[PDB]
Amino acid sequence: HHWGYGKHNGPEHWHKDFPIAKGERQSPVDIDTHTAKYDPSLKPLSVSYDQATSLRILNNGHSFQVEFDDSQDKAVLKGGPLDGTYRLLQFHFHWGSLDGQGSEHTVDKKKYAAELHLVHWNTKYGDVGKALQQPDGLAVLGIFLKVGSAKPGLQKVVDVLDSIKTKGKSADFTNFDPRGLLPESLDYWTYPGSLTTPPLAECVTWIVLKEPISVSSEQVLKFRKLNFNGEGEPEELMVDNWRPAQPLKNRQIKASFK
Ligand SMILES: CCCCNC(=O)c1cc(S(N)(=O)=O)c(Cl)cc1SC1CCCCC1
Ligand SMILES: [Zn+2]
Repeated sequence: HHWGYGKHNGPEHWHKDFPIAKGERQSPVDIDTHTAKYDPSLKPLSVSYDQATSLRILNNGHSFQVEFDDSQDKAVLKGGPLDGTYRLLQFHFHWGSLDGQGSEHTVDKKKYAAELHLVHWNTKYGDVGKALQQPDGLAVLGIFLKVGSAKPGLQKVVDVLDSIKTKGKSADFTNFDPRGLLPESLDYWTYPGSLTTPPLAECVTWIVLKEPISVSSEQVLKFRKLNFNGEGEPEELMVDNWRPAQPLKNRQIKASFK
């Protein structure tokens, strides 16, 4: 009876195995755009992904993830609200069964069809397992997806999903450029938060871009064809793999823009 996203094992149940689920800096949150404070001392985000080395794509049973070589500074996030250098580990998505849901963060209670998370770890901690134990260990760049025109840079990901349909399947996935998933603007909101999946560790500086990317209805349909189950098990479509907004508590969301 491991955690997941169903009625019997979904977000309302996670606190029993992961008590931090009810902690003081949980994610995601609703971004109330009128309450976020413009902070003129926030720096522009520096996304340096020119030397990114993608390695593999994996269906982990909760999402799918594209993994990168993070054994040297090849794909790094710096600047913005961060101190020092964060290496890209992997990206993955959360999505819904319908286009009016699927994002984890919300903006003035608006849900997007999906959310992309680019997960990075602070190099000062040496490895991601150590970074998970630190309040400034991770930084996640979150990007909303709306349905409209296709995102050309997402198509190589979509096209290989059939080969990783079920839990535990992986494929080689080299030469993928994550720059092709970014919107034009790097304007963002930021707040201190957590993983949105177990173990829900409170180690994340969230950087959520204000501009969504557009994907097509056919791209998100391919996400919804993936399975939570492993091969040869009863089919359970991987949809609605999102945690809903958690209490902001004693936190301020800061905007990089006016
Ligand atoms: C048990 C893993 C289930 C799937 N979760 C993730 O892949 C994941 C999601 C987020 S999120 N939705 O906040 O961006 C983040 Cl920040 C880190 C990780 S992978 C991380 C898990 C703990 C061990 C180190 C890698
Ligand atoms: Zn995520």
